[PDB]
Amino acid sequence: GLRRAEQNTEDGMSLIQTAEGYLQETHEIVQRVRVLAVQAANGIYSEEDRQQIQVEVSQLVDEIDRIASQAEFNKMKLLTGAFARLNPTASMWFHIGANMHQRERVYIETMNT
Amino acid sequence: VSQLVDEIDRIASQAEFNKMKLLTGAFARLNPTASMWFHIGANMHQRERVYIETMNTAALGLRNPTVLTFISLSTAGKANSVIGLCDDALRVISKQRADLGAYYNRMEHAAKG
Repeated sequence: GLRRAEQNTEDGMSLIQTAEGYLQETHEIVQRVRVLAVQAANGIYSEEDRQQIQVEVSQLVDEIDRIASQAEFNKMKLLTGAFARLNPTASMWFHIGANMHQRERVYIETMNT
Repeated sequence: VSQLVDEIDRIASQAEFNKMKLLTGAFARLNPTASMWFHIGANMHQRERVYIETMNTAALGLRNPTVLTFISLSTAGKANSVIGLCDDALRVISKQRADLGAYYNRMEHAAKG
């Protein structure tokens, strides 16, 4: 059980390590919107140019949604809000012990736009 | 101008990727003859669609979509009128390249996660 408890603990971290890997791509997108918002906020552009800026954001706005819906570890949805705290549709418990209740619970909030 | 306009038409009809035309209007949104989806997931419905508008002299407004007459600079008065159309035409190409690059960044991020 302790040998079993150890093997689960690595698997628990692998799930945790992956969701943070998906959040890495999400964070780089939001900054890219942020810098484009600075250029878009300058006063020397017209409606046409800022619309071209809005073109790239809408592609990026959807790409954040794509990561949120398609983020999976072992066929499990992670960033869609299942493992949240307020209204959870599932509970994630990592069993790091050799006995009945030797487990700890994990929370992941919604990560869509 | 005829030599220039002719080359624009040769561009759209001969622009190919993997023996598939792109600029002809095959993958547009309104009335497409085909849809372009990129498979970017580990599951079935993890895919995204690409829209490429038509980019010939007809779709740019520099050619009549019905009679197929293109712009003429033979008269000074008409030249002042072609200027407004080139403003109209370049906005569409600028709109489309901003479209593709928005997708291009979307894919470049997608590979990272």
